[PDB]
Amino acid sequence: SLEWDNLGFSLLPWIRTGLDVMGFETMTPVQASTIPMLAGNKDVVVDSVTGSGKTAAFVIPVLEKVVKEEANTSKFKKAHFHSLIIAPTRELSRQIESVVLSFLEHYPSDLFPIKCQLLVGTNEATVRDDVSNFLRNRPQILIGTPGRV
RNA sequence: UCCAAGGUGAACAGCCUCUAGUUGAUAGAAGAUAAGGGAAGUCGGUCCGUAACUUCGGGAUAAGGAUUGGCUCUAAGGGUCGGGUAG
Repeated sequence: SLEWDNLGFSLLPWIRTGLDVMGFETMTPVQASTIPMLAGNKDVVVDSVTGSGKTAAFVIPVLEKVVKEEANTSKFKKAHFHSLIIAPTRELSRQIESVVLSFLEHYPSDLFPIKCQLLVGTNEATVRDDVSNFLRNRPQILIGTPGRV
């Protein structure tokens, strides 16, 4: 069908709003076959061509799992995180973080926020600055390259 | 019943010596080989000449007499400072 409305688990309204504002006009086969299972107690091994909605295909289930496991609540502890994302290069991880930020643009207010932090090797921030703002801001998503993470 | 040196042997062994003990035992004099035959007998016969190898650590980074510079991505690689022309 490739329609967002007739998916198995009825995606969250703000994720749907973000998708509609971004568009895509539909859901790709990768996003149609991965999102229902990656949020449904199944590990996922996905091979797909470049630029086929893969990034959103693994970003939407991440946010769904974050909301599902009550990660965006006062009960969540300090110095803890929920989800990790790893990429082999710094630019790819920064691009993934930009996609996540674009999705979280339409996150509603009046609720405990969901944030992300990028951990890449940079000359503008030591690892101790990363630890300091991780403690202060308390994100639930970490995105970075293997060395700095 | 206790203690127990060294060197050769380079096969327990045997041989020689260091420390330590002996000179004790009546005294003096004056098995091996074989020519020829070969059981005819009797009851009974380790060291000289080659070649490859070969021990311990530390080392990382393709080498180690030469002109050393040596892959892609990926935490850190001592600290600090410093940017023009005009009003």
